[PDB]
Amino acid sequence: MQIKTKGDLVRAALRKLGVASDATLTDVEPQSMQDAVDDLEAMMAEWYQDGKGIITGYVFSDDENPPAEGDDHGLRSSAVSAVFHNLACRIAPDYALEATAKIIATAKYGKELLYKQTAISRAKRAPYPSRMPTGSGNSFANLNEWHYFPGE
Amino acid sequence: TLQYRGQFDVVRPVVRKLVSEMRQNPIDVLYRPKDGARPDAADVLMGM
Repeated sequence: MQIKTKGDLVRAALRKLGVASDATLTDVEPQSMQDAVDDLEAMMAEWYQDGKGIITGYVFSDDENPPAEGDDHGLRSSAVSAVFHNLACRIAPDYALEATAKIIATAKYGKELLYKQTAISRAKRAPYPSRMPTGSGNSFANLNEWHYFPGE
Repeated sequence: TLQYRGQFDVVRPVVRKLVSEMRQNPIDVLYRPKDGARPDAADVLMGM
């Protein structure tokens, strides 16, 4: 993937918004970088609710490193499109713009596809209740009676 | 992995009934003299 940093994500989001791209001859203003990076960090923190939300592998920049811009985002190749579409949708109101219908639809589709695999993983069935027997079919060889082994 | 395996018997009562029926009617050997032989030719063998 050519998109490898938060700066590239922000540039792609602005190009979707039609704010700062070569197709419009516009260059990115330096102060449109930091605000969009802060918006992206806030969005990713909101999604990754301390590990109980959407899992993406996004790397959260720390205080010690001075420049937040230019750090690797760490997202997998299948999350970049969703992340930058959502970023464009979120930062559109900054310029009093409105993300178009295609951008909004792509953002929704990307977020759903982002959480699809984690939803499959978390669709787990609870163990047997505390008042079941195992039946004579299971207990005829070892007198187990009241224990389901937590195999899988 | 372990799943519930019950045993809801429906054949054992029939087996018990048949066993009881066959137990209520004992069968044993009975030695009988042949045709033209002595009338009590089987008393000793029966006693043994």
